[PDB]
Amino acid sequence: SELAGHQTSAESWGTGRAVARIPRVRGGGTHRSGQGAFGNMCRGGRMFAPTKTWRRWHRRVNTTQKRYAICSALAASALPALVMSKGHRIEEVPELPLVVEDKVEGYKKTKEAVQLLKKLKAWNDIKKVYASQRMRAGKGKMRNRRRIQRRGPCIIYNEDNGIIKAFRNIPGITLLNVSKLNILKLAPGGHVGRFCIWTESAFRKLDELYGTWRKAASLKSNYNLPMHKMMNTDLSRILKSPEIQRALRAPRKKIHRRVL
Amino acid sequence: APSRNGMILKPHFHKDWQQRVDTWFNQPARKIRRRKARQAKARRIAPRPASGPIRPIVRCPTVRYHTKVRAGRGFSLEELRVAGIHKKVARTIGISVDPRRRNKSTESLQANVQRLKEYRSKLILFPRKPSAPKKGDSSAEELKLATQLTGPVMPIRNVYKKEKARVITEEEKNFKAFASLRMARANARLFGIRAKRAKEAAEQD
Amino acid sequence: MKFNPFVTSDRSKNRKRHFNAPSHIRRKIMSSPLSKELRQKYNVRSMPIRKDDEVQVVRGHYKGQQIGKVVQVYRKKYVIYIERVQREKANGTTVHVGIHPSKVVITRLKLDKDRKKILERKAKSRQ
RNA sequence: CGACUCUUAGCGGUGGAUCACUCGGCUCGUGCGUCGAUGAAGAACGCAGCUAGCUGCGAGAAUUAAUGUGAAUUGCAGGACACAUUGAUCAUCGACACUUCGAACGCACUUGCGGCCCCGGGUUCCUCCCGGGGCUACGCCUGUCUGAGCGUCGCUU
RNA sequence: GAGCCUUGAAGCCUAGGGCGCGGGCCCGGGUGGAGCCGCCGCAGGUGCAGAUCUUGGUGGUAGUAGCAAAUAUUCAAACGAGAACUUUGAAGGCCGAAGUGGAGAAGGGUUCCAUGUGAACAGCAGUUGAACAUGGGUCAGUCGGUCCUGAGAGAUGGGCG
RNA sequence: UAUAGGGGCGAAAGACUAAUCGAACCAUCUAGUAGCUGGUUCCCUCCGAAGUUUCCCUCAGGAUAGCUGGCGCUCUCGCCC
RNA sequence: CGGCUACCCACCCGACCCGUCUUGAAACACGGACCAAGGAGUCUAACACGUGCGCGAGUCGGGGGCUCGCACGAAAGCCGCCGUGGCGCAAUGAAGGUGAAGGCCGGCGCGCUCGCCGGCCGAGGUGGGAUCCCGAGGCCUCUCCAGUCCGCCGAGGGGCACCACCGGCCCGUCUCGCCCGCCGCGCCGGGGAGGUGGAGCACGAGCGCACGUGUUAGGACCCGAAAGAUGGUGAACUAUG
RNA sequence: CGCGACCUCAGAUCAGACGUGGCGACCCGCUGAAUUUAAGCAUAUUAGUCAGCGGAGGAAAAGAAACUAACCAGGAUUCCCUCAGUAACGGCGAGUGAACAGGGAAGAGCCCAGCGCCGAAUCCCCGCCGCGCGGGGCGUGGGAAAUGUGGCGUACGGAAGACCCACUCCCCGGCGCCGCUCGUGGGGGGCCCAAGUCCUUCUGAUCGAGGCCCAGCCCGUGGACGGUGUGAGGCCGGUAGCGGCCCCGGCGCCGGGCUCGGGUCUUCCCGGAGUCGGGUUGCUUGGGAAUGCAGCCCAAAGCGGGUGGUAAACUCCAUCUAAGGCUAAAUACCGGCACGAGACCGAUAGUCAACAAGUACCGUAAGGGAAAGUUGAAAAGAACUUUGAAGAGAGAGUUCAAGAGGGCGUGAAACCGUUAAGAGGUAAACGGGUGGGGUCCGCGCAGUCCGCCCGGAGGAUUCAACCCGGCGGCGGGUCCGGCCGUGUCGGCGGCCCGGCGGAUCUUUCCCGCCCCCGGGGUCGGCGGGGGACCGUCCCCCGGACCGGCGACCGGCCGCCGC
Ligand SMILES: [Mg+2]
Ligand SMILES: [Mg+2]
Ligand SMILES: [Mg+2]
Ligand SMILES: [Mg+2]
Ligand SMILES: [Mg+2]
Ligand SMILES: [Mg+2]
Ligand SMILES: [Mg+2]
Ligand SMILES: [Mg+2]
Ligand SMILES: [Mg+2]
Ligand SMILES: [Mg+2]
Ligand SMILES: [Mg+2]
Ligand SMILES: [Mg+2]
Ligand SMILES: [Mg+2]
Ligand SMILES: [Mg+2]
Ligand SMILES: [Mg+2]
Ligand SMILES: [Mg+2]
Ligand SMILES: [Mg+2]
Ligand SMILES: [Mg+2]
Ligand SMILES: [Mg+2]
Ligand SMILES: [Mg+2]
Ligand SMILES: [Mg+2]
Ligand SMILES: [Mg+2]
Ligand SMILES: [Mg+2]
Ligand SMILES: [Mg+2]
Ligand SMILES: [Mg+2]
Ligand SMILES: [Mg+2]
Ligand SMILES: [Mg+2]
Ligand SMILES: [Mg+2]
Ligand SMILES: [Mg+2]
Ligand SMILES: [Mg+2]
Ligand SMILES: [Mg+2]
Ligand SMILES: [Mg+2]
Ligand SMILES: [Mg+2]
Ligand SMILES: [Mg+2]
Ligand SMILES: [Mg+2]
Ligand SMILES: [Mg+2]
Ligand SMILES: [Mg+2]
Ligand SMILES: [Mg+2]
Ligand SMILES: [Mg+2]
Ligand SMILES: [Mg+2]
Ligand SMILES: [Mg+2]
Ligand SMILES: [Mg+2]
Ligand SMILES: [Mg+2]
Ligand SMILES: [Mg+2]
Ligand SMILES: [Mg+2]
Ligand SMILES: [Mg+2]
Ligand SMILES: [Mg+2]
Ligand SMILES: [Mg+2]
Ligand SMILES: [Mg+2]
Ligand SMILES: [Mg+2]
Ligand SMILES: [Mg+2]
Ligand SMILES: [Mg+2]
Ligand SMILES: [Mg+2]
Ligand SMILES: [Mg+2]
Ligand SMILES: [Mg+2]
Ligand SMILES: [Mg+2]
Ligand SMILES: [Mg+2]
Ligand SMILES: [Mg+2]
Ligand SMILES: [Mg+2]
Ligand SMILES: [Mg+2]
Ligand SMILES: [Mg+2]
Ligand SMILES: [Mg+2]
Ligand SMILES: [Mg+2]
Ligand SMILES: [Mg+2]
Ligand SMILES: [Mg+2]
Ligand SMILES: [Mg+2]
Ligand SMILES: [Mg+2]
Ligand SMILES: [Mg+2]
Ligand SMILES: [Mg+2]
Ligand SMILES: [Mg+2]
Ligand SMILES: [Mg+2]
Ligand SMILES: [Mg+2]
Ligand SMILES: [Mg+2]
Ligand SMILES: [Mg+2]
Ligand SMILES: [Mg+2]
Ligand SMILES: [Mg+2]
Ligand SMILES: [Mg+2]
Ligand SMILES: [Mg+2]
Ligand SMILES: [Mg+2]
Repeated sequence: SELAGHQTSAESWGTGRAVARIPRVRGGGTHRSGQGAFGNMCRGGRMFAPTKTWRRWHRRVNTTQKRYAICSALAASALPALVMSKGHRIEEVPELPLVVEDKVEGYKKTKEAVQLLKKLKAWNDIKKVYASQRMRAGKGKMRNRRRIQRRGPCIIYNEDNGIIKAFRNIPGITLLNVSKLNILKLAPGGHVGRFCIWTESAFRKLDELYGTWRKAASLKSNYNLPMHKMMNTDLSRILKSPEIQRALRAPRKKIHRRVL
Repeated sequence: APSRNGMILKPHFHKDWQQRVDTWFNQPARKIRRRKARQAKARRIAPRPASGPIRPIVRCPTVRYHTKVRAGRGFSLEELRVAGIHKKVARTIGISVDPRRRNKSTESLQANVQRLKEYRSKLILFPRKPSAPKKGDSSAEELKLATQLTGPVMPIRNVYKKEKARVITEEEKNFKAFASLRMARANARLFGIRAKRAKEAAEQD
Repeated sequence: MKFNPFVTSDRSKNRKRHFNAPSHIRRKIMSSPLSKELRQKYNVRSMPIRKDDEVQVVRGHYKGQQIGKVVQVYRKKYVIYIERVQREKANGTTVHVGIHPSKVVITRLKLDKDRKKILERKAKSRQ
């Protein structure tokens, strides 16, 4: 409140009145007359360095770095290892990028939505979400936050026809658009590899929204796909290739321990 | 107070500044209010376009920006007179009028009156009853569109003369030079002095 | 999920508005479900509790199939009293035990001119 | 052997720390833009069946009238229980009412002292006789009435 | 973490077992009764032995100093569980009329009276009280205010601002 | 009843002005400034001083240099010189 | 039977009571009776360096606008003829102002302390310089024959970055003299050779975001004055009418 | 002498009407310090801030140039980003510090005094007459204001008056109604989906696994709250251009009153004064030979006056018309009435105040100002017997729990009492190393180690060796019938039934302007559109490399299970 301690009018005693030198309130007939005034070490006083409202809350990020992170999350969501190591149940899923027809965006009821999620063998993750819905831990329950819900699949769509209604009641689900890709929803908690469910048009629009290494993006004016550093990211084949081992040194696997 | 090496600083925080600090925590709310106001105004004035009043062609005054052209406030009374429409009717027609602006160049006067003529030719207004003239039987099914964005008829996008390529003439090798600009500056600096010298010389005769 | 920007999800605000609710809102809060054979008859799910209607406890300590009747609706305590759901004091005198109306199911209603109107309104709104 | 003292553990007492809860704050944003001479803010007094404070009210005083809702309030007896009459509580609140001081307005405020008009009772009347009702502050605006000017003017004694 | 929990969460205690050099942590047991924690990152109003530090509580001192300004109390009885402090009677004394008397103004505001209990107040005690609870109590033409001016304060006319 | 704070009042002690008077009390500026005292909270590992030069109304201080630590970077040995 | 320990007891040895000011503390120097809770380097703006990231002579939409009304949305997505604009890409003078390419070859005019012409690549040279290239020489079953097979090196060459020097170019100055041009033949302009001053050029590296340290202005690590100003309350005590 | 009119004026409890004061977060006018910094302090900074006074509104002020610039000029005002920590100010020290551009949000412009014309065609009041719901304005007649000057017509962007020319029939104020207004206009009351079913813990259930092969049911409703704990379905509530009911405001249509614009020509008119400016003295500003304001003095002109950032004279140029006024917009809001949210606080924290808090209490007064939450799911608050006069206690009783017994959840430390153990002349305590006692822990103590292989002692089983049927996976050869990646041509083909960019072009292409003599002449130029070449992309054939994390069949070796 910026006035947590300076509501009391008080002055210090001084040399005499050997009780202390901290300012003390003036008055009488009250057991609060003569206590500690505003201060850090005093009871009922202001705190050290009162938190101001003009603190730097928001942090801006370059748009190129934002797009880099989005493409990184999209590329990580296509690898089965990275999405399996996050916690999603993809053991029965036929194809990791689940690209379905355009009929799903025209859904109006949630019964057909649950039927589609069960047919695509993605219902195990929603069942895990249902099972893990414990209560918030600590003092966060008082501040209107009493539920812990784990994140499930996110259906990325375009040209909404009522799919938000059909996917707005399933717990752990996330609704995302191709034209508005959010890192907070694609990589929750700072870890890449979230299970994704796409649509035909949502999957065909990615080549035009981000572009390839040959042609730039059509929707974004001056954006191109990020450059690729190591063309072959497999160290095993490189180290075991004959060209590398053609001019290597002897192994020399002798220990040569200490001699007494 | 100073350190080993550093830029000398003079921060303007000696005043009592903490009691007057404007934090922009209401910026999204302000943008939402402005967007809602724009939408409400456009919906109320739907047959008329957003930023309705047409704005003339305006050159920047200073020498730093006088190479580009920009929009302005209103057309001049001379431009209205060359266009042939009355001054007071242009306001209800949808033509912003600036009575304070003057016209010094016919090159801009012709451009402004041409813009006015184009706006008048593209303009289609609605009557109260079909007894009003200067209209058609059907209003192009709401004129194919109700509202326009970012300029009523056309923005102020810059155009440039091409002057693609040409053959160099004979005397172009010795036509201009840095000495030409130097002589021009010297004459501009010593113009009046030479006149006074010629005057005092003719005085002696 | 909540979508109206004019209704709150604050736990403290909800608790305050529930504990300091007026008497005409307490009667709506103190509502009890109806029996299965009566729900299909009246085409309504729940109904507020009054003084004359009979009721049957479904959950709690004094639960069973014994049909009972309410004698007091204590709106201040969000509770109702039943003549047979009682307890003995130290000296042996009887005193009613309080059970919440949400933990009790109704079997009989007083057919009043206003009760029939509420029933038909709820039925026409459920359609 | 006992008593006293010291160190540990169990239990007990003073003590009210930690933990859990929160009808409370702090911050941010949104909507509206509202006091009074037709009596504002604030203050005093009083009002409940039993009632001290907070809250809510003004001698119609823990609320009146009307509308919506529909069977109660509650600490205790009573009480309208009546609803094929008008029907409890609650909320809304546009209709009535709103004591004294307070810009406070009859003078001052020690609740005194008046002054006019009207209505009921007193010698059926004024003349410093009781009760009740209305008016009786300052400045200023428009108009009316009253009247002062060896300020200017015309006719006249 | 398809984490642990009303077959027992947090917290607290413990001559129990054990780990880490250490900050600390794990398990067993006893209370307790509704939440909590590990891992990956993020942000702090984040670690106390002191500051004649702030608040609250508790010890040695210590059952110690102290209940000593103004001559003084005693006997019998009653009401009471309880008597030195209350009541009645008697004896011995003080204030001795500039009082330890009878009335007032300021100030206090129910402290005045009757009944009733005896944990708190009365520096011991109490059947007692100016304490507590209940109920009563202030009657004016001729008592004073109200009237009048005194020193003095003060609005309008006017002036200044 | 009148005089109210750089004012009042003073048979003058700078005495009195609500337990405060060689300048009252109350609230705000104000979290006034201090080269001056006091305090400043968890573990382990590694490195580890100075009280000295010059200048300053400088001597209980600061600036500069020096002492110290961290981040590195550029090369050199590792197979008669 | 075995058991260190946060249980108690005893002996042997060593053992002064903690914190900070100080050359010197256990001090006859200061604070601490004890216990529980609270308690002190924070945040903003700016600067310097270092590190991580993205782009790159470019970089940055933080300011606005667009899509659809939204719990999560005070988020996120986009602007592309919104880059206006900030930083950097050019510096030097007080200013009028000016404002950065060298090297080889041949010729002519006195190849003159001497300018121009023509051709080429195009940011000079010296001494060091990681690395790279060439490389005599020898190192693998009986033999003249070979491409891989075993496999290092004397010497030599072009030389990253960086270091020192010389020379070169730009701007402000001082000395010396001569030449060229005319939108007008002048106290008009331009040019050279030498010495100096610049935060300069001599194939550019910055921008935006985050973190850490250091300095500084904000009350700024926390607690602490003697005092100053503004506006009000007191003559119920006391001094005086 | 009197009467009357005018003019400066007085009184009323004359008729009607208005202001006072309060809040004051935001705004406007005035003056208004010091602590601090300058390591001291006077100028300066703090600051044209705090305190003080006067006023109003949801906003106020500002606002239509006596403006900015000096070139291809722009054009009210307000707010944001840049300009810019710059120009500049300063014991030029500390420090202070704008403005014009430009891009954005919003963009609404006008009136009057004067000069002239209109028989004052103007305005207020009073009273009867013709009108409508909740009550005020239209037509009639007299009493005043006003010729020392009402009103239309007029406003520097010119205007007025008189001919000529070709035109325009409209707009503004109530009354009754149907259908809508963008979240599907605003306000208010009530209603609307889906388990409480089986089994088992628990005082209590919302705990615990499932509900046939269509996954027990709903979901546009799985946010939250209350309910004996931890609920999507038991209950208000939430989603829903969901429904029905009541109240208020506008869009189209039936009576009533006003009502000539545009251009050329001819004629006339055209302006704010103790004010600008100057001298001087203070305050202020970055404003410097003085930015602005104020006090005194001097105090004008109409080819004039102001400004052009260095004072003064001569000349030219650019811009504006000040001493009169009104106006919503984007802007601010710590007060007020309601609402929503939180990486904030969780009872020594957070506002002083979570509770009978600006309360108790303190000082005469201004003023100062606290402490203080938790029984239990439900009082179900301990009947009754006994001791004591009572406080209190022993039994008993409710609750799962009294180890929750009326400031009672949990219940630490300091301190104290009791019980048990040990010890005691160098105060206690402490580190190194042992010993003794005790609690407790693990083992059952001359009797306890595990797994593999082989040789023996007895019983029961199918498989393994091998073959056959057969599926699933691995490996490479032919890359076989096909898949795509990396490059070069090619069908010039998808250019018209394919996309982007390019200061690369095509004036012998078009459209709209323009120059010269309707038409002609490219003689030249401007904007838009069409199309030719360039660098990036879409299909088949032919081949160049990898067949690699892109994959199928045919055939083979070698595995696994059935
Ligand atoms: Mg506080
Ligand atoms: Mg403050
Ligand atoms: Mg204060
Ligand atoms: Mg916790
Ligand atoms: Mg330092
Ligand atoms: Mg809240
Ligand atoms: Mg204890
Ligand atoms: Mg009523
Ligand atoms: Mg008065
Ligand atoms: Mg009266
Ligand atoms: Mg238990
Ligand atoms: Mg509980
Ligand atoms: Mg802290
Ligand atoms: Mg402590
Ligand atoms: Mg102390
Ligand atoms: Mg306490
Ligand atoms: Mg003590
Ligand atoms: Mg004694
Ligand atoms: Mg005494
Ligand atoms: Mg007796
Ligand atoms: Mg006696
Ligand atoms: Mg005597
Ligand atoms: Mg006497
Ligand atoms: Mg006496
Ligand atoms: Mg008594
Ligand atoms: Mg006593
Ligand atoms: Mg008495
Ligand atoms: Mg009493
Ligand atoms: Mg009498
Ligand atoms: Mg008298
Ligand atoms: Mg006076
Ligand atoms: Mg006056
Ligand atoms: Mg003074
Ligand atoms: Mg005194
Ligand atoms: Mg003073
Ligand atoms: Mg401080
Ligand atoms: Mg020194
Ligand atoms: Mg060093
Ligand atoms: Mg310490
Ligand atoms: Mg010292
Ligand atoms: Mg010393
Ligand atoms: Mg020491
Ligand atoms: Mg000491
Ligand atoms: Mg001493
Ligand atoms: Mg001490
Ligand atoms: Mg602590
Ligand atoms: Mg630019
Ligand atoms: Mg201080
Ligand atoms: Mg001073
Ligand atoms: Mg004063
Ligand atoms: Mg006196
Ligand atoms: Mg100082
Ligand atoms: Mg000083
Ligand atoms: Mg300051
Ligand atoms: Mg100043
Ligand atoms: Mg102020
Ligand atoms: Mg006012
Ligand atoms: Mg108002
Ligand atoms: Mg004007
Ligand atoms: Mg800058
Ligand atoms: Mg100055
Ligand atoms: Mg400075
Ligand atoms: Mg200033
Ligand atoms: Mg619940
Ligand atoms: Mg729930
Ligand atoms: Mg329901
Ligand atoms: Mg002039
Ligand atoms: Mg002029
Ligand atoms: Mg000039
Ligand atoms: Mg000049
Ligand atoms: Mg004006
Ligand atoms: Mg004006
Ligand atoms: Mg506005
Ligand atoms: Mg926090
Ligand atoms: Mg407190
Ligand atoms: Mg008894
Ligand atoms: Mg308990
Ligand atoms: Mg307790
Ligand atoms: Mg013992």
